[PDB]
Amino acid sequence: EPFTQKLKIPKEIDFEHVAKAKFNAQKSLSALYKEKKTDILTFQGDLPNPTIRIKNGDDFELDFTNSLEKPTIIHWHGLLVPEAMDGHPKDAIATQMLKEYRYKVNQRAGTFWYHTHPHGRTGEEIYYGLAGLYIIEDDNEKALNLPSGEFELPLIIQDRRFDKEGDLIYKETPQDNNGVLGDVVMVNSTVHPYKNVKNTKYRLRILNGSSARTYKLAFEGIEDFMLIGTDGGLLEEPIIVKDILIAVAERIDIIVDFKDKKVGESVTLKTLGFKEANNFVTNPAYPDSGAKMDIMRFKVTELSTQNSQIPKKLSTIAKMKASDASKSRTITMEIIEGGVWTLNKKPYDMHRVDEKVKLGSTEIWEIKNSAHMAHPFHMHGVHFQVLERTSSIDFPTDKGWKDTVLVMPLESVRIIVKFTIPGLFVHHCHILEHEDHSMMANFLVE
Ligand SMILES: [Cu+2]
Ligand SMILES: [Cu+2]
Ligand SMILES: [Cu+2]
Ligand SMILES: [Cu+2]
Repeated sequence: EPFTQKLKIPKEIDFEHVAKAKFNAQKSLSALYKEKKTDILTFQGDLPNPTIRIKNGDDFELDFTNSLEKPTIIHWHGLLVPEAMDGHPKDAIATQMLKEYRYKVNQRAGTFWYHTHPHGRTGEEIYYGLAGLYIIEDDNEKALNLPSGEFELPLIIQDRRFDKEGDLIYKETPQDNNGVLGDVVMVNSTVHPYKNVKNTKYRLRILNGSSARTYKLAFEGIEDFMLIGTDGGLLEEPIIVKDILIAVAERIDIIVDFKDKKVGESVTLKTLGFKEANNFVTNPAYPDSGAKMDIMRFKVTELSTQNSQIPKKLSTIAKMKASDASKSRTITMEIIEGGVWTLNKKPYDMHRVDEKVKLGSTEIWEIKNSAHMAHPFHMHGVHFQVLERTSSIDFPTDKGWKDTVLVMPLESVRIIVKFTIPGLFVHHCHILEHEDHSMMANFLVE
């Protein structure tokens, strides 16, 4: 039943209305598909999990309780917080324990998210539900007067596999240790959804929260859309694009325009495929990285007089220079034998320091990849800029602040990063199955 069900909109935990929130990671049931209540994991009882929303400079406070069978912890993905609140895998809290998160937001507006991060089990916990979105606001962005209220939409894209009953299926074959691809696409935990829209501008806040699938998103119905932000918030100026690549854990802030749409018409969000991301052979039962897949439909149901007008200066981004760095280092992304995914040919030791870095310095990290697969590389505790790629695929998201960057097979991506927060952090591929099977490491800011 294509585009039968209405898109679910997450409740907001807005830190202008909430001083301290409560999350409790617990077993739940929802009918994601086939009217089958399937076992899921939630933070406050249902899916989608709530969108946190906070101004820069406000105090974030959240009491997290773990009612789950095994230890876990929440990582606030893209946030610049003290290591003790970052949700390092070594800080997982046991069943029936409490962690009190407290930090002062101190970073520019942008589109972030949050998920649990237990060592070896992150792919599973996110697959069964423990993720949501986090939005930081600031005065710059507010003064832009971008489409807001009913015209800003969170979109969490996750591909899934369901059985005949309607229950969820995670890993099935050995090839799935290389990444779980799915044949059903959910947005905001809704299978094949539809959104009733007006024929004006909509700001879409897009997170790829899948296990593995890299999406090449296009809208069949409109001619253009506008890239205005990445992981780290607004670009300097909009970029007109016809399609857009987004890997796991990456975030995009686009503007779409329905002004030429007649009532009764539709625009369909879909992925055009990206066969180049994967040179292994995926589980045959499920479509591969090149698959064309419909994702959701926006139904144009009402005419609108809204004239908002997207500014041409969005923000300023000081473009860091290669000479500003005082050290270069190389991270190799390979598969070593036994099918263990690694960085620098080492499996993750939770207790070992793989890179030691001076607090307040600027470094060039060169990320070199092997032939087998594209990898989304993420670092905690930092935002970085993309100095350069060697492959030729056009990545307009390079033009913005980033925390996760897609590294193509045999590509070298060379990023530049200033370390502002001390402590032990992790860097890793964010393909969840690879991270779970050891593609992870620690760096120490000192
Ligand atoms: Cu993450
Ligand atoms: Cu992270
Ligand atoms: Cu990977
Ligand atoms: Cu992480």
